[PDB]
Amino acid sequence: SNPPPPETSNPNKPKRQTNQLQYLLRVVLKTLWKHQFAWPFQQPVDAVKLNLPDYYKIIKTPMDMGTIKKRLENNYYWNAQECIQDFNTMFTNCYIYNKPGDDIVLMAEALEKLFLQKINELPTEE
Ligand SMILES: CN1C[C@@H](c2ccc(S(=O)(=O)N3CCCCC3)cc2)CC1=O
Repeated sequence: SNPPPPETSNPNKPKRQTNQLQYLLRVVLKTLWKHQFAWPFQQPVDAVKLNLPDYYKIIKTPMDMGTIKKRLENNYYWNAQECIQDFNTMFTNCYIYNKPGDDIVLMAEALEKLFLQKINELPTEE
């Protein structure tokens, strides 16, 4: 079976609004979400529907952009680095589970190159 998705809200986790987190939602996530390669990454890997029975035997820290989007919308993150770490987990999982040269890996690599450009332009904390 699929595991439960990663937590996207938590009543005990403190909250704040920052210009860097707003940039991650309004610029970084927005750009990646609408990219033509985004769709396999817009929700948790459904190993049942995709017929990937070993996926969660190999990947123990799943992550996807649907989860990241909810975390940003729900004010789950305290700082930008927590969000950046989640994007990197998503990319790394893809590179670990799949083989170099697979189309899904090429898609992830393209999304990551775009992501790193946008993070290079992260605004300073106000
Ligand atoms: C992040 N993920 C998602 C999982 C997934 C696998 C295959 C398909 S696919 O067969 O639809 N297709 C493959 C070729 C490139 C476009 C998508 C979708 C999702 C695997 C993975 O590491």
